[PDB]
Amino acid sequence: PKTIHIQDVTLRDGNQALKRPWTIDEKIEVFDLLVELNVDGIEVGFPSSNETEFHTCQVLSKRAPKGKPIAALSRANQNEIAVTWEAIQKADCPRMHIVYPVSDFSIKHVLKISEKEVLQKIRNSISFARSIVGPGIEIQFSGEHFGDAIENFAFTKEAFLTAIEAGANIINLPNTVERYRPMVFVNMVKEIKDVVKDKAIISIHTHNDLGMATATSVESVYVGAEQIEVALNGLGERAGNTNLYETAIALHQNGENLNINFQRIYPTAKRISELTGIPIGEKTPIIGEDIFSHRSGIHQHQSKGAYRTFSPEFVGRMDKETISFTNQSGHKAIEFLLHQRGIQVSKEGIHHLFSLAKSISSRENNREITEAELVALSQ
Amino acid sequence: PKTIHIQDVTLRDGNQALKRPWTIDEKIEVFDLLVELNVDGIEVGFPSSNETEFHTCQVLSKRAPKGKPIAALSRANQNEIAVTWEAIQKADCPRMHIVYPVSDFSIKHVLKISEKEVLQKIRNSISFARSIVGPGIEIQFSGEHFGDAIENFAFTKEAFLTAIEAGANIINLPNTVERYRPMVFVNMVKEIKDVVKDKAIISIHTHNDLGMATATSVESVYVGAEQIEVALNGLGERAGNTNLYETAIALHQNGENLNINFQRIYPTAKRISELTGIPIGEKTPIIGEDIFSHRSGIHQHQSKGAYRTFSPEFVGRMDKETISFTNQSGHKAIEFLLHQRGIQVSKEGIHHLFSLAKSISSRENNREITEAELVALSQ
Ligand SMILES: CC(C)C(=O)C(=O)O
Ligand SMILES: CC(C)C(=O)C(=O)O
Ligand SMILES: [Zn+2]
Ligand SMILES: [Zn+2]
Repeated sequence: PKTIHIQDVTLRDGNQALKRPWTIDEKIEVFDLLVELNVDGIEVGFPSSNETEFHTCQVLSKRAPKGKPIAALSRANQNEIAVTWEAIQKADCPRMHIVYPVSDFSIKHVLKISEKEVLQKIRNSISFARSIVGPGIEIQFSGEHFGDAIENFAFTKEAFLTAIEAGANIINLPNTVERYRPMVFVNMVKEIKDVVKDKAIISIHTHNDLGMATATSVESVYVGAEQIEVALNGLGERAGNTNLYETAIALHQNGENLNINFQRIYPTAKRISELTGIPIGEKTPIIGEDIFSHRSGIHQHQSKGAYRTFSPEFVGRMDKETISFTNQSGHKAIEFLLHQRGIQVSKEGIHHLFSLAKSISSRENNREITEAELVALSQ
Repeated sequence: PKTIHIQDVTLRDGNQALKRPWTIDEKIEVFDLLVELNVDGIEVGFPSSNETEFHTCQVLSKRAPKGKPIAALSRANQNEIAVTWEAIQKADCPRMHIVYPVSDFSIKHVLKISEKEVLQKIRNSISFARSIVGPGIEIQFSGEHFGDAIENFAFTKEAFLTAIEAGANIINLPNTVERYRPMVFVNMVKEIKDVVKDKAIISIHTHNDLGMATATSVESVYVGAEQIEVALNGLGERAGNTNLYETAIALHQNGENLNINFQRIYPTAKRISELTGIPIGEKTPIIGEDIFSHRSGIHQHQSKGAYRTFSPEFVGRMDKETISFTNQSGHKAIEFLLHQRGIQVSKEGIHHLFSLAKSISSRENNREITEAELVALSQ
C-alpha cells in the first residue's frame, strides 16, 4: 500500500506568480482552506524575500495545527537558511526546504562552476541547516531544473545522495519547465528512486507548460514518489503548478488512499477563483461548470452510469442535470412521463402539451414544471 | 522517423457537446480554420443524425481540398453506413469511420450479447462498408470504450484483428471516459500495436475527465500510434477531447515532425473562443494570456532563456513582456538604463525620476515612457 502526501505550495509558488499578490488576511484565508482540505503539508512562503513574507510565515507557523508539516523555502546559503528557520521554528512541525540548481545548463552556463563545487554547496547548505534545526526536523532538498538534467543525469544521482547523506529527509524533483513528455521525466524519477531506495522520501514538483503536469505527477507515484507538490486551481509560475484537484481525484480513481477531503474541492476552488479573479473555465476538469453535461444525444441514467468517473457530489458540487420539459429534450420527456402513467396521447397532443409547458414557465418565471401538473394538463 | 497524423474531430465530437451548436456558415468557418492550420484530416460530422448534419457533411466534402482525408462517423449497421457514404463520397479523399463498443461492461450489461456476436457485427459492418466504398478508400474502425476494456482486454485484440481483416485500414482506440492514468491506457495501446504490427494504422482518441488527455495521447505515439484525434480549444464531450494545441506543441518539442502550421495556433484559438463563447483562461497552456509572465522576481532575458519552452511568436502571439519604467519593476529598470549610459544618480534621484515616469504617463495616457526622454530627464 503506497503512502502519498499531498504538499501544497499555493502560498509560495502560487502567490508569487499572482498578478495581485495576497494580503496577510487573504493568505490566512487560503491557509485555512488548505487545512480544511486536509492536505498533508503546507509551504507557507519564501521568508527571506522581504519582511512582509517573513511576518506572514511566522503568523502561519503559529496558526498551524499540531502535526501538520509547515515548510518554507530558502536558497542554499547559511544566512538565508538561518532567517528561514527563524520564520518557521514556532510551528509544531516545521520543515526546512532548500533549493539549488542541478541541471547541466544551470551549472555550466548560469553558475559557471564545476560539479565538485556544486556538491560542496549542497552538502554544506544541508549540513548547516541540520546544525541549526536539530535531529527531529524534516529537511527537504530540491534540485532546481532537475527535469532538464539530461546531459548530466548521472551527476544528479550524486547530488541527491550527497544531500541525503548531509541530512535531507526528502528529495524534491522539480520539472521546473515542462519541455518533453511525462515518461521522460518519470524514467528519471525511477532511476533516482533506484539509488535512493528507502534513504529518503522522493517528492516531485512539476509545472504545466505543455498541459501534462497532472499526468507527470500521477505517473511519478508509480515509480516510487511519495510526495506531490501541487497548487489550488493550478496557480503557480506560467501555466501553473500541478493542479491539486486533478491530481487528488486521479490518484483516488486509481485506487490510492489520500487524506484529502474531496468534498471540499469545489467550495475551495470557487473561493480561490474569487480571491485571484481567475474564473473557473466551464470545461475545466473536476470543477468546470459544464463537465457533467451529456448533450450529444439531442442531435439524434445511462449517460451518468457509463460516462462518468465520479459524481458531482463527490467533489462538493450539486448535480444540476435535471430532466426538464422546456427544451430540445422537453418533448421526449413528456412522452416518457405519459408512458409511465399509461396515458396515451397522439404526437400532436404531445406537441401541444410541450407548448403549454414552456408557457406556464415564462409566466411565474422561469422553467419549473412538475410532472404532477403535466399529468393534470393531459388528463 | 515517426509519422504522426493530427485528426481533428471538432466538427463532430466538439460541435455535438456545444451548448449552442454551430450553423452551417460557422461550421464552414471552422472547417476553413482547420485547413489553414494544416491538420492531416477532418471529421466533418455524424451525417446519420439528421438532415441538417447530412447537408453540412456534403457541403464540406465538396469544399474539401484535394488529398485531405474527410471523415464522417457512422454506427455499425448497413443503412446508416450507406447514408454516411452518400454524405461524403464527393470528397476527394473520403474516409468512412465506424464505431462499435468493445468493453466488457458494454457487451455484458448494455448490449447483452456474446463476444462471438460482437465479432460478427464488427466483421459484417466493416465488410459491408468495404463493399460500397471500393478498394481505394480508407476505413477507420473505433472500438468504443476501449479504455475500459480491462476484464476483456484479450477480446479487444480479436475485435481489432477482425476489423482489419474485414477491411479496416485504421484502428481507433478511444479513452471514451478518462478513468485511470496514462500508462494504463498506453500499455493497452502497446499490446494492440504488438498484434496489429503493420496491418493497420493505430489511432487514439482520448477524453480529458482527469486532465490527462494530452499526456495519454502524446505517450501513445511512443508505443506506435500514428494518428491522434483532437479538437480545437479542447472542445468535446464533458471536459473535452484531447487539446489540439497542447498535443501539437508537445510532439514538436519532443522532436517530432508535424504538418501543423504552429503559427496559426493563437489566431485560431481566439476565433474558436469567440464562436463558442468560452473564454481562453489566462493560465491555459500555449494560449493563455498570462503564461509568458515571469513575475516571481518582483518579490525579492534570463527568465526568457531558462524558463520558456517556445516563444510567443512561435504560436502566433505577440511578446508583450516589455520592460517598463512605471511599476514595481519600474525603479530598478531606471537604475539599469542609467548604468548603461554611465550616468550616476543617487538612490533618491532614482526614486524621483521614478515618480516623473509615472507622471508623464498618466498625462497622455497611459504608460509609454521611452529611455531617450528618461535619459533627457536625468541629465
Ligand atoms: C523551488 C523549486 C521546487 C521550484 O519552484 C521549481 O523548480 O519549479
Ligand atoms: C466515436 C468514438 C471515437 C467516441 O467519440 C468515443 O469513444 O470517445
Ligand atoms: Zn515551481
Ligand atoms: Zn469521443
